[PDB]
Amino acid sequence: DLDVPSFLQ
Amino acid sequence: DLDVPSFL
Amino acid sequence: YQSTIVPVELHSFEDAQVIGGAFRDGDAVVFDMSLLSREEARRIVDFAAGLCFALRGKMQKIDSVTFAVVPELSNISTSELERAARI
Amino acid sequence: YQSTIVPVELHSFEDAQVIGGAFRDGDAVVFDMSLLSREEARRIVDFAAGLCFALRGKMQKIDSVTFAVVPELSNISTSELERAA
Repeated sequence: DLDVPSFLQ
Repeated sequence: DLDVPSFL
Repeated sequence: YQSTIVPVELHSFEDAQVIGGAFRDGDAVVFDMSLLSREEARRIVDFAAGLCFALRGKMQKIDSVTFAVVPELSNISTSELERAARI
Repeated sequence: YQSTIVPVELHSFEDAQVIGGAFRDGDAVVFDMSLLSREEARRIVDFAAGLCFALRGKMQKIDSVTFAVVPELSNISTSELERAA
């Protein structure tokens, strides 16, 4: 799955 | 192969 | 601050330069990855994460093939990004 | 003399925050990817390329598992990074 990384969420 | 991208 | 929204259709992988140039200039960028391979799309998200981190921007996933990078001082809504991307 | 070179051992993509913080502060960073898969290492190099583009920095490959990001106007040479690594 393609997602925004944890540190930018 | 792991390299610095062309534009850099 | 009020930012322009630059839509980017990534026709090839060398188009990360277009996202970088517009975002570094203080523009919000909404980019479509539907023309890229799965591997290339992963590379673009990682590169955009780097741009975003360096300039303290905001990153968001609009859909499976659409992401956006928004400057720190800009208050751009999800609906405004969706309209610019024609979603 | 005593220029700041920040060493970073990567365990996952999330450790990219450490490279980003130091480089954004104007420090050179030398990062080791020997604990990562080749796919994870590719992700780190792409993130670091994003950092470099944003701040007009320089990126260099030291070896198969070691890369460095250097600020635009850093007074550090390749040999200084090699010695630190």
